[PDB]
Amino acid sequence: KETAAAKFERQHMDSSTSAASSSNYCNQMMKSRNLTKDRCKPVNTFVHESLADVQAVCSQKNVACKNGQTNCYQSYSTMSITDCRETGSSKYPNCAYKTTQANKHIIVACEGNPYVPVHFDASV
Repeated sequence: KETAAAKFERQHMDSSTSAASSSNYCNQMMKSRNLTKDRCKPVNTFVHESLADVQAVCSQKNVACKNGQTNCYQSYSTMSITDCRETGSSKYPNCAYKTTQANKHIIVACEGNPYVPVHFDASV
């Protein structure tokens, strides 16, 4: 039984690589992480930092979420991220993604106890 916290980790964490070097990164990770069942997940972000470092964001800069909520936090520093976005030729079950690597601050929504990231809001 997957919790909100577990789902965030499966969908967004990639501590095992410091960055994505291959144009094929997204294609592989999207499939490995169970993100292409029934439909191709259109957009997804992978974070190349330790789990503890991402969890620490929950006590960082409080910001408004894109939905108007107040339980969003922004990392003080930029972090290693990889953006996966479905291409214009992607067609389920043949999901195709464009891989974009960059250093951005992340914005996550936090909940519970312990207070941890449950949703990936944005990158800036």
